[PDB]
Amino acid sequence: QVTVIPREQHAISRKDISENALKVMYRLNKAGYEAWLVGGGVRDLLLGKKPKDFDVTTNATPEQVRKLFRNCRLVGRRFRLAHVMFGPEIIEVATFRGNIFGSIEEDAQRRDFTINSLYYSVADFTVRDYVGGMKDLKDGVIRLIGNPETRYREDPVRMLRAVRFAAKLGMRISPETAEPIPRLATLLNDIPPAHLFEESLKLLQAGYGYETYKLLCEYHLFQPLFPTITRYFTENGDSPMERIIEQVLKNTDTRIHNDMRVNPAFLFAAMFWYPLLETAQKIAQESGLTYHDAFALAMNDVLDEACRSLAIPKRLTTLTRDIWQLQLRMSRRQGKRAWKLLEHPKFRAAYDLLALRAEVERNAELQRLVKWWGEFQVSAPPDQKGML
Amino acid sequence: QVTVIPREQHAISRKDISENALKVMYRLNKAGYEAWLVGGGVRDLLLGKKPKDFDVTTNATPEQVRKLFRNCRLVGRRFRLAHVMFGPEIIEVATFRGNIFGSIEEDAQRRDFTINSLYYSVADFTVRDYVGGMKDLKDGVIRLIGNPETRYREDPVRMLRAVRFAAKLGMRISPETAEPIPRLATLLNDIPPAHLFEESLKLLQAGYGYETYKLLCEYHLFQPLFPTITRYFTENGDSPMERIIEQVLKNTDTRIHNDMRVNPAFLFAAMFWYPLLETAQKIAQESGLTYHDAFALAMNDVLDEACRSLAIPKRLTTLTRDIWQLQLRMSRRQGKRAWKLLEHPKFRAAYDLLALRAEVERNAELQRLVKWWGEFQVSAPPDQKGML
Ligand SMILES: [Mg+2]
Ligand SMILES: [Mg+2]
Repeated sequence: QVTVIPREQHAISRKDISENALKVMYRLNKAGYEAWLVGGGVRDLLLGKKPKDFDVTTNATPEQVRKLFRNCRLVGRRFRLAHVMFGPEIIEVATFRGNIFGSIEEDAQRRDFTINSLYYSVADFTVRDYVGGMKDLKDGVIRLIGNPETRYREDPVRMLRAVRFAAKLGMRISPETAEPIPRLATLLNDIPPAHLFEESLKLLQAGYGYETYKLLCEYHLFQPLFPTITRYFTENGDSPMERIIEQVLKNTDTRIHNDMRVNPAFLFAAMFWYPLLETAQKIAQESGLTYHDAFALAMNDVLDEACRSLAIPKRLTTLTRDIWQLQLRMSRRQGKRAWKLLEHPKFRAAYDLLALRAEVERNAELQRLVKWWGEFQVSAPPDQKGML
Repeated sequence: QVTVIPREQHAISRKDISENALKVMYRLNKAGYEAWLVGGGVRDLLLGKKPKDFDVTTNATPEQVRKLFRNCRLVGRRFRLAHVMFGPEIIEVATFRGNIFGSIEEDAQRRDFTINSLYYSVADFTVRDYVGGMKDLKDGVIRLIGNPETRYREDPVRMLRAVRFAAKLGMRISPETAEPIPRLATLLNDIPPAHLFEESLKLLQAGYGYETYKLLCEYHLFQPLFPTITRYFTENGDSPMERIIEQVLKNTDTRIHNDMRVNPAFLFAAMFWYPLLETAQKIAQESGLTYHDAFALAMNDVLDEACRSLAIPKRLTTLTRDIWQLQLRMSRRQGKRAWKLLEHPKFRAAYDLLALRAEVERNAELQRLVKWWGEFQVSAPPDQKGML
């Protein structure tokens, strides 16, 4: 058991890679308080990689953190936890917890996993490890902190997080941490769908999506979130839907690493596609009506019951409705309206779906439509005219 | 002589082809004033096409108009002319003019051209013609009202208008109205660059551009507006600049006849391109700087001289510079920095310009970066990955 690591034993964590929340700590340190660097950032630093956040903690009460910074720009609210602003770097300043506000050792125990629970002191260049930490981090192990059994019951979402970190760093989940998930997964249904929607994005949409879906599938965590989707999985292994989902995820992933921006309205529009299509089949051959009005129904429903687990915001659903709408429109080869279409704000997305639709089905009459719209959109107006 | 023409014998501008700004004439009629439809609208109606506006004129004081329409959504300001709103519809309601104002006939005289000064009443279905009006309409003639010489001096923009209508409608400028133009052309230099900008757009961007240019050139009206460009014309008639200024105008025109949003800042960035290219190279030898630094100066230069005639908005000058800059970036066979580029807001315009640049110079080198970028921009991240 090693509770304090000296800077000369702990990987660089060189004071010079800490941007300047340094100013935020030195200020506290000057005032008879303690300033520690917790969680995400301090993990990464030890890891070698570049911190994306810098969060700090202190034995200073939240009203004591208030006075010391009444002159600075403090962004809003939140019990405990204060928000400091430079600009394109905001710094989180949280008071230790335990009756309510306690010690560093106390605070370490209410933190979900090991590595995300290392602490750094500018004041002593030491990192504090009241937990597995340093070893877990070295061995590459996502270990939970209290008794898995009970923690997952208090906050089930911890279970999702477990996988998420599992995929983003190349690490494995501790056996005792792993055992309970498949049994307890269903517990995510007692979760406010909104909260789930956030974690759906943190999982797929943060550029690890593919590896995180593999892990979400291997622990039956995928199913409580996307029941409309699980249902159309197949024994064989790789139907058209099961291919698209992999692909859109690998791509959504590639875009993030090349630093593109990305549409979440898209990722859903892709994944629920084939289900929408299936529901269009049954809706038409049964209860016989036109394919158009049928399809329209399939949307409301697919989206209704999906929106029953994740709470997709009215905004995204409505763009999705459009990316699907375009799928039909683009299908019928025709003229004049084409300009009207190319103009559509969600066109770029709609094209990228048709892209997938044709890659996965390997249906060459789509890949046909795909070359046509490919050329119609990079082509200049005299030739655009000639294509109709 | 032939001053009042009845519903049957006029190309029945049928009461049914008036947008319910009929509701606004009615309140005026019902209330004891008369109310007539003028110009823009009544001209297109008699011609058959769908009007783009409906302006009504009345003999109510601007003060009496203000009172009668209190219950209404009347958008403010501007002596005389009064404005009324509905949905996507605004209805211009101006008093007649003449101490200041008086009889319908007194008004017809301060209007610039014949055809735009026909009057229609829904109260009688008669159109009043107190000028060549009807006959000129039939004959296909833009004819100034009073004494050309005097009027063009009173307002030089009447000159541009004349050439604009000439081009948009398909008709000839009457002799007595054409003679003074080439002489008085310069007169435009005495006018705020603001106005010249406004009108510069009604001429080239309204989707008649090309024809309106063939005219602006044939009347030495082009030069006062684009000193910088005129200077670069060539007797041959086939320099790459001249080709481009034609093409871009044609293309802009096509865009407008297929209801596309058109970019103002593109147009300019296309015309001045070659003057920018030229002023650049001259700065390159005349004063041995790197080409990259040279260029940015040349941008500054080309822009102030043009700003010296047209009051181009700081808004649109930023966009233009950006479109041009991208022209260097896209030339370097850039690697992974490309993703960032693909993302630029302006990239579509930059691309559309590299587009032309290849088409007019009939260069193969460039024609390649066009085929390349054409693909990289529609490909999927797998494919796209590869290309780099
Ligand atoms: Mg944070
Ligand atoms: Mg008007």
